Amino acid sequence: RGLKPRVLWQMDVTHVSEFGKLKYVHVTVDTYSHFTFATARTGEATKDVLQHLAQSFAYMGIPQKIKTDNAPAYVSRSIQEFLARWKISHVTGIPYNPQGQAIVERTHQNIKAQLNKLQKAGKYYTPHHLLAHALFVLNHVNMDNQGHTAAERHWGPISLEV
Repeated sequence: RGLKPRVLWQMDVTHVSEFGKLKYVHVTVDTYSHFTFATARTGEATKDVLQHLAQSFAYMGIPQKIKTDNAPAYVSRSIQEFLARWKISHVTGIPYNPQGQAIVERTHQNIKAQLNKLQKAGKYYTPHHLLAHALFVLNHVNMDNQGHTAAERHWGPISLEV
């Protein structure tokens, strides 16, 4: 499935207070597969967002469209120039539009629910390891009513992660 462009992604930053200086959890979710890539970062400025976006492409493929909030980090010249490199349409979308971010919002909640189980583990591991564990459960262990994981829905037989 990774041999074709993806359609729409939502991306947003949520805060995980328990991660301290790494509280800025950037989240990318594919709205078809619900496959999710998240990173714990030291900020949520344009530079941090672009790093996360680049890593998202490596991990998940390339969308035709990405929807974000219209915070300054997302509407900078740097952002527009960046997405154009992959010919990605940026939709900051419209206010009063919960359905333009509902999936990424549920995804934040799902991630935080997994992270809540890992507070004991947080004594011995960094946020990067905890987040990775949480994502592995969400992407590769949880199954939908048809018995498929988000990774199966996203990749089929073969992952093309770079």
